[PDB]
Amino acid sequence: MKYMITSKGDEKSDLLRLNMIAGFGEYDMEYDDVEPEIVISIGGDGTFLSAFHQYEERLDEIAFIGIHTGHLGFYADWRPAEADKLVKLLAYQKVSYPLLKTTVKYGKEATYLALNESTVKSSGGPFVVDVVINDIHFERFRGDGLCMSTPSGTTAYNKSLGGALMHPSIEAMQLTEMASINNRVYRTIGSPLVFPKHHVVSLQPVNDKDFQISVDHLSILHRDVQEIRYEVSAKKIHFARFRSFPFWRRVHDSFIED
Amino acid sequence: MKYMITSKGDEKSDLLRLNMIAGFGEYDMEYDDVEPEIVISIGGDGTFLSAFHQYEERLDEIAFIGIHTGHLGFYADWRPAEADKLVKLLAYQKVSYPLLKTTVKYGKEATYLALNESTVKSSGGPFVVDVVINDIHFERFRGDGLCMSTPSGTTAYNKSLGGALMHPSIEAMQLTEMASINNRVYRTIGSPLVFPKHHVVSLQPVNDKDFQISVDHLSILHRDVQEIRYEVSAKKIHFARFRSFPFWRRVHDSFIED
Amino acid sequence: MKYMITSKGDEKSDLLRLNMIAGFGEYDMEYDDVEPEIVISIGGDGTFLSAFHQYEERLDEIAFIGIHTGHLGFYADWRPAEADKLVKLLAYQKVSYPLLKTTVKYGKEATYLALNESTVKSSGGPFVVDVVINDIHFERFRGDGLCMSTPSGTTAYNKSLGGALMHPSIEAMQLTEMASINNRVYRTIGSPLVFPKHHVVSLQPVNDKDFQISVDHLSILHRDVQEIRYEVSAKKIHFARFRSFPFWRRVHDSFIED
Amino acid sequence: MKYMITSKGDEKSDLLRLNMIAGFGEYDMEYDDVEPEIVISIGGDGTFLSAFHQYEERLDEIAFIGIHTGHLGFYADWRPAEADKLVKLLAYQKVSYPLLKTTVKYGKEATYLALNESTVKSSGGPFVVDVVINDIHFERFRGDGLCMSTPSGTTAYNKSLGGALMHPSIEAMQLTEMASINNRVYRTIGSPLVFPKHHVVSLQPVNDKDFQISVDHLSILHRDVQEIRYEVSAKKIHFARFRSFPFWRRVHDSFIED
Ligand SMILES: C#CCOC[C@H]1O[C@@H](n2cnc3c(N)ncnc32)[C@H](O)[C@@H]1O
Ligand SMILES: C#CCOC[C@H]1O[C@@H](n2cnc3c(N)ncnc32)[C@H](O)[C@@H]1O
Ligand SMILES: C#CCOC[C@H]1O[C@@H](n2cnc3c(N)ncnc32)[C@H](O)[C@@H]1O
Ligand SMILES: C#CCOC[C@H]1O[C@@H](n2cnc3c(N)ncnc32)[C@H](O)[C@@H]1O
Ligand SMILES: C#CCOC[C@H]1O[C@@H](n2cnc3c(N)ncnc32)[C@H](O)[C@@H]1O
Ligand SMILES: C#CCOC[C@H]1O[C@@H](n2cnc3c(N)ncnc32)[C@H](O)[C@@H]1O
Ligand SMILES: C#CCOC[C@H]1O[C@@H](n2cnc3c(N)ncnc32)[C@H](O)[C@@H]1O
Ligand SMILES: C#CCOC[C@H]1O[C@@H](n2cnc3c(N)ncnc32)[C@H](O)[C@@H]1O
Repeated sequence: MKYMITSKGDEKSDLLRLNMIAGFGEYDMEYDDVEPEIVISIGGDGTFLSAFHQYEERLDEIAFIGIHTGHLGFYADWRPAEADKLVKLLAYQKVSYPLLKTTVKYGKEATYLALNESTVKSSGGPFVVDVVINDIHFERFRGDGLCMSTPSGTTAYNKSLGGALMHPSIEAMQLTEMASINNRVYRTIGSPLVFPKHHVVSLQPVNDKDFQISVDHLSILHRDVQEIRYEVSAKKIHFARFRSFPFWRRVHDSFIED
Repeated sequence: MKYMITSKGDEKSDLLRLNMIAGFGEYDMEYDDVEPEIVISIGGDGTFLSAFHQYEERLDEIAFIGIHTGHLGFYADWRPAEADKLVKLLAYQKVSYPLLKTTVKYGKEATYLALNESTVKSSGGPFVVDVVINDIHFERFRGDGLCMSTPSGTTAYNKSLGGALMHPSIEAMQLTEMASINNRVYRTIGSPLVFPKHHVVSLQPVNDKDFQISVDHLSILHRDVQEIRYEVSAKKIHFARFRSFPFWRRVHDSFIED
Repeated sequence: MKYMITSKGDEKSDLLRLNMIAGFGEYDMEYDDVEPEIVISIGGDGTFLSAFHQYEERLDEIAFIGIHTGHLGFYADWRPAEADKLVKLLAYQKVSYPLLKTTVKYGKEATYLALNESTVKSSGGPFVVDVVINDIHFERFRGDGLCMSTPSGTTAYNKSLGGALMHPSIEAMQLTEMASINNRVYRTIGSPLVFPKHHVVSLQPVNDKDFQISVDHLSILHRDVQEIRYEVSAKKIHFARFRSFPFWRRVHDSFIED
Repeated sequence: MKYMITSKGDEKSDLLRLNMIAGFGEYDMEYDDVEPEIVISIGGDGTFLSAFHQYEERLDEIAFIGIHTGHLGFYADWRPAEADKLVKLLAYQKVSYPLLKTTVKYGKEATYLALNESTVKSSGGPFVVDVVINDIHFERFRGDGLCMSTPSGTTAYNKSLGGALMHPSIEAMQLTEMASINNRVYRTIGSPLVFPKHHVVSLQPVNDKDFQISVDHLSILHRDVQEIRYEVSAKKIHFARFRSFPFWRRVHDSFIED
């Protein structure tokens, strides 16, 4: 089976990568980083996020596995000490999580896939956008910005913004406010909003049309924007699971105690 | 078709009820408040909640309609001025929202259905419970209490507790904290948690076993509790809709401006 | 010097109390629990709160010291192992913290002093009060209740309600909301409010006049209430300090890590 | 008496300015925008903030007045229709509000005065700083940034970040978090913190030393920062008041209803 390994690039992770490669060498396994069917990420969640984006064009052909040699490592299912057990075991059931499609339109159009979230802020200056849900104008948002999160993303930036944590079996996206202004004149919903598949949330500029748009902690300035459009993707990320590690246990281990 | 009308019981609502009855009298419609197939509620959300509980044993045989003569009236789809249009029109498509099943166990067992939410607080004294998700211990909660909300309930008590607003097509329940203690010694997740169908959240007492349990703003003291169990119900509430009034528009009208 | 010791009443605390008494026996110190000048509390913050209320009529004659044999123990300045050092040292500078005066009026009048906070909730049923600041109507509050905190109280219930932590050298009181309803019809400030000395906050009933009123975790049902009035007290609690233990370090130790 | 008028620069504000000048022409009043003793700002809060910074070197010689022709206008005490009454009346008691001193140090040093707040964010990349209160390390902050607010600033950016509203007679500054990360590994206080005069809060970089620093909505990139230091200023802003318009009424009018 074709596979590749990414590494955080520190000494621990590179050696672990070389060892697993040596170990895969004792089985019918081909190292191919062009068309892998298995992608192993060794490092933190940042490393895992990079792996996902490195291969976001072949998501339906790939199953991902994360090994943690980072700090928090929330998409990690394995400690390094378990690495040889993993090479053997891999020589399994697939689990799918929902993703977020962002469409950015100008005056052509670009689309992006997120595993955690997509956010919008201004290119400096006040941020003001009209929020339109399924063609119906919902609110005019004034403030720092907005965050649209996938279910697995809900434990990340979304969480820090007061969003709910959402089991990844729920096909949804969640919109949270960053520092909205609310007074006599200006009004937002305040609460996070959870949208199902097939709902489209569109942000439309009011004055300024330059925005800093992020997808999974890669941030780009987009100029001359006419619309930013959010929807649950039809595409999913697939994980190879070799044992039960339930989402809520993963949440417990990362936030309550481990 | 068999139908009945509940009323908030003020002058406006009683007269409106009598008028619709007179109007139904001109069609093939039988007033039956034992086995209605249509239940019309005239009043606020409190009136609607009472109607739902009056008939919670025949939910699959009934389609509800709310007319607002109350204050906020969030489950209302009609203004009173539109009442004659409604009797005629009713002489339609059905829409279903998810419900919450609460199981309370002692040392037998009682179950309750909620349209908005179920909450737990102590019978006076400190509230401390162990929160167990799918048999796995998740956290020990210290504080004022906990709230488990349906999707349509998310705009109610849940909202005031910092919960996310959740489109009612999502089959889920949402758990929010009321004033949790968080220090060096005590730790909760903080964030709201959204659970899918088939997940079971169980609250288990630590010391005290007396709790004040609410279902939709009816509150009862339960003694000698061993467990409180939450799960998305298999049962649904059915609304008769005669026109499009999308959930997010309903949210916009109630919170942003109407 | 006249002194007394209260104890949490577990074995650890009673023995520690007996030992300090024996130790004070070797100095010019008289045990007097009617007119102590020093009040030593051995236990948690609950024990300390009880000590304060036991002697709230002689606050200007007393200096308090807390020893922690409890759990969190936030008003504690000493670990038990340091107890003999304390008896000797005590054989010192005084530090004063602000207090909250609550006035409850009927149809006579009762006043209460709080070290942590005073809260108001309804006697069951919806809670609705008009909030009047310095005779000017500020808001109509709908929700679970309200909390008025002293500076030292800000790390307690206030904190769980989203209040700010306030250095106790600031002569102020802080009002926080418990689960306020906010929609098209109903509106509260949302934010905590910090009031200086000489500002009076008055809660006035709208319909129901029965309230559950708490002062430092002692809760009483008050009937036929016309007004609840809050103001920074002219009275202060005095601590004996034998070493520097700054408030922010105390906050750090209790919430960040110790 | 020497005076000057700033204007938002729209037609309404310029004409109003010219009219007041004409009106001052009928009294013993000299227009001097180098050494005014009275500074009238005609526009919104942005206009008022600019006026304050235009003259921040002569704050003890000046009394400010705001006229609102803007949108919200929170530092405004007058509607335009009242302008002639103001010129006459001005032909009064002074009110002082506290200010925030920010010190930025490199490897020399710059100081800034704020009327609303000072914030710190990173120059792109993760923001991580050590927060040191009075030389004692309090927390390591990971997240979007931090906001230090004056009392009058508490109704502004601070409010949107969950800060408490603070009566401006309280000599204090308030620190609020922007989107802090909190998990198994990383921990912040969460709550806003209110500091008295003479307390020093120092932010110290961990890795990156480039920060975007704002003072009252003027934002500058500072490079090679060793420390950012916050303290209640010894300087105050003075308002000329011609009538009672209490802070809490000002809050009520701006947030609850006017
Ligand atoms: C800014 C910054 C870095 O902080 C990001 C933190 O969130 C973590 N993280 C990334 N993705 C997720 C995620 N999906 N859930 C929870 N935590 C996450 C990441 O490991 C790191 O601890
Ligand atoms: C680095 C790293 C891990 O991935 C970056 C993740 O950091 C998360 N993040 C970024 N900024 C913040 C933030 N301020 N608080 C919490 N999480 C954050 C966000 O989810 C992003 O995908
Ligand atoms: C306590 C109390 C009364 O306040 C309840 C408020 O919430 C409203 N309410 C009830 N159910 C819902 C609901 N499901 N969504 C939004 N608002 C709701 C009710 O109409 C009233 O305005
Ligand atoms: C009366 C009425 C309408 O229904 C009562 C609803 O009030 C809501 N509720 C009760 N207490 C609060 C509260 N404190 N804040 C907001 N909503 C509340 C809750 O959802 C309950 O079902
Ligand atoms: C309900 C309940 C018991 O929880 C109260 C918690 O708050 C603690 N506590 C009491 N007073 C304060 C206080 N003033 N500051 C911080 N924590 C406090 C008390 O020790 C306990 O940990
Ligand atoms: C027991 C004990 C210590 O003192 C009780 C303190 O508990 C605090 N408290 C009560 N309920 C809560 C609560 N739900 N969350 C946090 N603190 C709370 C409150 O400050 C009260 O004075
Ligand atoms: C970003 C941006 C513009 O929004 C700033 C909003 O806050 C208002 N504002 C400025 N200063 C204050 C202030 N000190 N208090 C309340 N509101 C304020 C300003 O008028 C405007 O409505
Ligand atoms: C423009 C203008 C009025 O002054 C700018 C003020 O906007 C406030 N501000 C900036 N960003 C936000 C924001 N996101 N939310 C609320 N207030 C904000 C902040 O207090 C700043 O001083």
